[PDB]
Amino acid sequence: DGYFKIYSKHTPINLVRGLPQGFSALEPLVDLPIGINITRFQTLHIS
Amino acid sequence: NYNYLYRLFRKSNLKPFERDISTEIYQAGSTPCNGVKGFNCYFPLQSYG
Repeated sequence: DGYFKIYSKHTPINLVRGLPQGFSALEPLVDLPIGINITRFQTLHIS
Repeated sequence: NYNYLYRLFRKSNLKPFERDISTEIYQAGSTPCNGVKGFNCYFPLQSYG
C-alpha cells in the first residue's frame, strides 16, 4: 500500500556454510510511506 | 488555462493510492502504435476547457 517496510536484525554467528538452524524474530526498523511499483532489484558492487 | 490536464485513455483501472505519470501513447484500436499515433492511437493526456 505505497509503503516500503524495511526490517533488520543482527546476530553474532559462527557457522560457516549454511544458515544456522535456530529461530529468532525480526523487529521492524523503518517504515517508508512512499509509493513506487518496483519489480526488480540489484545489489551494489564493492572493491 | 490548459495547465490542468488529465489522462482519458488507459489499459485498465488503477490500484488505490498511487500516481501514474506514464506519458505514452495509448493503443485505441487493433492498429499497433509503434511510437506513431497515425490511426487508433490517441494521446490519453489532454487538458480542460
